[PDB]
Amino acid sequence: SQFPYSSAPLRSVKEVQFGLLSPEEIRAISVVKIEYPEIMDESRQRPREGGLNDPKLGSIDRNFKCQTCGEGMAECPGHFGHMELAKPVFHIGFIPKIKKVCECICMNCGKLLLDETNPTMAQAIRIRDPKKRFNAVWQLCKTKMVCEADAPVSRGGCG
Amino acid sequence: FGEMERDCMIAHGAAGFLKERLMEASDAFRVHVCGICGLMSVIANLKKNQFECRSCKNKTNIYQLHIPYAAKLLFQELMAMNIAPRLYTERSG
Amino acid sequence: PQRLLIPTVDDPG
Amino acid sequence: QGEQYQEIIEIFGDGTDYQWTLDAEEEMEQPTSLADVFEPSELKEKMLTDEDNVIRVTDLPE
Amino acid sequence: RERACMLCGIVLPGRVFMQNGCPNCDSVLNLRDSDQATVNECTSSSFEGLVAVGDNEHSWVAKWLRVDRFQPGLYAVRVDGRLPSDIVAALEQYGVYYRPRDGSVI
Amino acid sequence: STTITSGLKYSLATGNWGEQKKAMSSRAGVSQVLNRYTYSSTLSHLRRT
Amino acid sequence: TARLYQHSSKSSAEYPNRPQLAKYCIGLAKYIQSPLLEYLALDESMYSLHIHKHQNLLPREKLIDAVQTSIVDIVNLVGVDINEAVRAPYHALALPYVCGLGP
Amino acid sequence: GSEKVLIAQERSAANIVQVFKKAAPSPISHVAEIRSALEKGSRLISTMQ
Amino acid sequence: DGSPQHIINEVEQLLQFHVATYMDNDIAGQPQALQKSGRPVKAIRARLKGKEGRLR
Amino acid sequence: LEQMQDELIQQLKLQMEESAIRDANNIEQGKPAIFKLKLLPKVKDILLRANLADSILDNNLLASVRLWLEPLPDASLPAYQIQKVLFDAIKSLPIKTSHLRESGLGKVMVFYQKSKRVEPNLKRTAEKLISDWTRPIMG
Amino acid sequence: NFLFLRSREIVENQGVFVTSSNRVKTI
Amino acid sequence: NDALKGNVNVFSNNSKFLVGIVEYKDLLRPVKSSDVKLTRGSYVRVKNGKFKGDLAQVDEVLENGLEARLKLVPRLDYGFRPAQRLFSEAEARVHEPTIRRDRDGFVTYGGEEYYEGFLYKTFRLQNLIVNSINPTLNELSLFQSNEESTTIDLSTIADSLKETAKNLVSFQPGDNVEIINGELNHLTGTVSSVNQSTIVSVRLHSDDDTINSETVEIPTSDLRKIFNVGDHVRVIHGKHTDDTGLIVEVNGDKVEFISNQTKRTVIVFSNYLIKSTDSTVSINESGRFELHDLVQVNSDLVGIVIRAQKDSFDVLC
Ligand SMILES: [Zn+2]
Ligand SMILES: [Zn+2]
Ligand SMILES: [Zn+2]
Ligand SMILES: [Zn+2]
Repeated sequence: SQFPYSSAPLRSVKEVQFGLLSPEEIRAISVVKIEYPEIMDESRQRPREGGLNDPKLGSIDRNFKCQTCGEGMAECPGHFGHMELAKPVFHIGFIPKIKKVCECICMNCGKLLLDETNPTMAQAIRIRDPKKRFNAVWQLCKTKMVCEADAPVSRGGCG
Repeated sequence: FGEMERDCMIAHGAAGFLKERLMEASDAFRVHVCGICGLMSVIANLKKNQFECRSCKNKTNIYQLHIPYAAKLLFQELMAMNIAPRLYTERSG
Repeated sequence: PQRLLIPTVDDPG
Repeated sequence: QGEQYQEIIEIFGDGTDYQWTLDAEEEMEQPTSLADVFEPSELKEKMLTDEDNVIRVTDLPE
Repeated sequence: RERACMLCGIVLPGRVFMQNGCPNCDSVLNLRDSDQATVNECTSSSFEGLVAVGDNEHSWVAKWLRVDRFQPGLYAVRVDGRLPSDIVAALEQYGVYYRPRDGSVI
Repeated sequence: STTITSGLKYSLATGNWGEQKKAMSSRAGVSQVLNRYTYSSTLSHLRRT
Repeated sequence: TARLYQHSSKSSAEYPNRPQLAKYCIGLAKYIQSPLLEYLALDESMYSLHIHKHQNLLPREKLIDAVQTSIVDIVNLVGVDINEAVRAPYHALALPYVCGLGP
Repeated sequence: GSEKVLIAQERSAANIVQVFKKAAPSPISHVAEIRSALEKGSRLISTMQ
Repeated sequence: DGSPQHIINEVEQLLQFHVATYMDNDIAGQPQALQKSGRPVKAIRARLKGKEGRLR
Repeated sequence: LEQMQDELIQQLKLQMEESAIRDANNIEQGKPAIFKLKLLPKVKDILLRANLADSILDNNLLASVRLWLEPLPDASLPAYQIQKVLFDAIKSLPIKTSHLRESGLGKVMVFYQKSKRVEPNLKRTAEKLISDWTRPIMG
Repeated sequence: NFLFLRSREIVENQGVFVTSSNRVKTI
Repeated sequence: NDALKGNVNVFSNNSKFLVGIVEYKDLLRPVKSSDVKLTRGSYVRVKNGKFKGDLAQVDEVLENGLEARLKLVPRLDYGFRPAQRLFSEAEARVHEPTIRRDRDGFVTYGGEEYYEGFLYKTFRLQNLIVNSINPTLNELSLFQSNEESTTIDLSTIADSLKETAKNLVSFQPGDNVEIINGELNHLTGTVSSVNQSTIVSVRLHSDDDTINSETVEIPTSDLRKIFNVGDHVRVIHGKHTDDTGLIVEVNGDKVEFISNQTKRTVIVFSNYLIKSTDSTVSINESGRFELHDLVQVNSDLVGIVIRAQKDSFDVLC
């Protein structure tokens, strides 16, 4: 009873679903776009809008209130912004995984180098666990060094 | 209250004491979560009594949770690294 | 002219 | 050299095959009514509408 | 203080242009025999892209900038300002065509 | 003169026995605050290795 | 009229380097110098004043019409110096209420 | 205004040959290393194995 | 404005390096991003690992 | 082998010409060009196939590529997908001076370079392609 | 003498209803 | 190596690279060509100085190109800057009788030359904004009032309108859009995904089912938003910014909608509308009144703020 009243029902967490954030989701959950490197407006308080300390991102000051939710410092959780990159870059934690996926598929026509016709591939398909499934598929398709224009009847391969 | 003390309280079987130590005697925080995306992106104005997840575009399926402030910080840092930890209040199967 | 002055292989590096 | 210049002309064209298309594109790229310059709710506040001219020209007390 | 001659593209100090004139354009501009207004109209102190050329004959850069028939020295890729209409007409009288180096003409 | 003065003063004050910018990956604790709780402790600190 | 004048953006633009209480004093002095023009300077805010005890029972258009006809009567009683109104925009507030003229 | 004491640092002597035995998971079985220091200034220069 | 491919490659590698060291400054086989004082930058990854990390 | 590929590429050429004629007629009849977009996936899959490049150059498919790239008389540019796919295919194939002479794609390339409604990235790629094609002529 | 009260069930004016202090009893 | 020998500015490592032959033309290509030169009569903004941000007309361009004489609105107090206002000769004489005169309509006050109420003062090239200029009706009227014809000139103003209309258009997934140019002209579709800010994948809607299952990436320069009657839309920019409501009448470019806050019909251009199904307007940092403030309405009236709005309040007596 140390929190101000809220009409939202109180529940507990039963499941945590992990995943990656899509660019559409990042743009949608954002409240402002960050494009100005200068932190301060004119070195005379009142930080610049569109900067890294925009007042819509949240309030960390006693006497100021968040301009997004209107709550005080104690209650505001903070809000996210986004920053459009001029060119796409690698996520440092996924570079080996990107490499393995690049090995697994074909760089021209975005298709796996092998199909379910191979019984070993079917067995690799059967395992439910995504990590082990990826491991098996990668262990198979790593050897295959040529996209197949026709079936080893065209499988869509570019050759 | 380190990890070994936590293990001793687990060995005693006192779950309520452990929860009270780690929440009421420490960083207890209240957040709102969307019932659809499961993200902490709800914009709540409690005195105006209006809740909204702008992304999912919903105003009715919103819940409140009591979590440690360090857990909130961890989820926000994970979000900063493009990971999406989604908190749901029901099981699926 | 201007178009003819585009570099070739034998031009200095 | 003249022969390779003629070959370049043959391969790449003098532009006359699509100079008229370029002229049409430039004509359509190029184009006043106050109803489209500012909002009607701003025109009304500034007394710039036709009705304000009608009120101002009519010989009666406003 | 340095200025870039609009016609030939060479860069020399403004006092050098006033006292001695442009070593290349003196056959058609008479910059040394010209007052400060004509010097300003043909040499501009606002420029960009300093170029030093050692061998005009074989440098592709000199041919690309049309300075392979001139004295080696400091040259500018782009020069702010254009020649006046009367000076352009005077050059056309001599039979020499003036190609602007302002970049706006290509 | 500020180079030698500041370098010697920094190294003796902080105990990092190297250049200030090279503080990372440098020997530390070469210089310590003298112990003055009792006379014997001062003697022991002055004869330590 | 002073309490509404001190918050008006026109007063703030007129005296950017002055506090609110200075604007209150200026409003009081202007009210002493010319009550009519100070009432006119309120524009839409003069319908929110305490005019009558039961003024809330009237429709808004009726109250506006009554106030405007009273202003027209009083302004035409006083008269407007046309050259001053042409030069000083403060004195031009009474020109739309001249008989035969309008906003 | 703070009293600082320098602590003596213990190091291995220079200009002496030391022979050591490398461990089993290594092609090398023995090593003979010497660290050389000029007499003037007593500063390490080079290491030869 | 103007695109010499070498300069594009240099500046885009600088951007990639900044984005990578914003999340992980313990990348093996390359120098760390440093502060003006010479101390290495505290990345998001280093906030979550160790005894003093977020979890432990 | 190669003859079957030549026959299939010629059939694709006839289908592309028929689709272009149908789309032009529909545009003249007040209907959007849809046939080119429908035929685009098959053309893209064929063009991405590397071993068919020799057969494409033998059958002069670049003429129909130019025809698709040719703006219609109503001064309306083709869909961005068609332009992007054809530009990517042009990059992916080794176009020589003889093939350019056979097809006459240089005129449309110069038009795309000079035009302003075209995307600047496509403008830069067209400039690069024109420079690369002028490279063997002077050396 | 007027008390401005905030209430949960009166949704008509977001809980704000005006009553005199003489009409109420404290709990 | 011989050329770099004997130089100290060269770094220790031999950081030399082979420039590609195609890059040779690019290394010497000119810059700043967009603008052959500054055109007289154009309206520009001032970067700094006492008239920082005030729009100024380029009456004269100096041949040197480093400065230019401009037509400005004076900022004086006549004896922290005063608000811009047309130069009043009478007030200037009253507060300072040392005015000098040189011609008819050309007035010199305090060393500054004012022509018919407008300042004419030279300003440097490094003090001006010649692009992304945002004009205001007030300043436009104030500049064209002296020509005895209201805003007679509308070419540069129309260009500014075109630029603002093009830049203010931002798209979101699920938006109904219409195509202006290209072979797909006069077609309706829904935005599926947005990539960067110039390529938008749109799924078209048509009577044929096979066409409705295709996604087409279309440039944003040839898309116009489709606003249907009875949709919640939130204003992006303008005098009615952050106003929401339901669309009532769609008169092509101009859209009319009943507001939610003021609950009255508002006419705003379609370029200033975004389909936002909920308002969620925050009234913080506005007015002088927090929610539930006990406000004195007048001499003998008081109340409590019940709901708060951008330019109005609801008070319970
Ligand atoms: Zn907030
Ligand atoms: Zn493939
Ligand atoms: Zn949600
Ligand atoms: Zn010269």
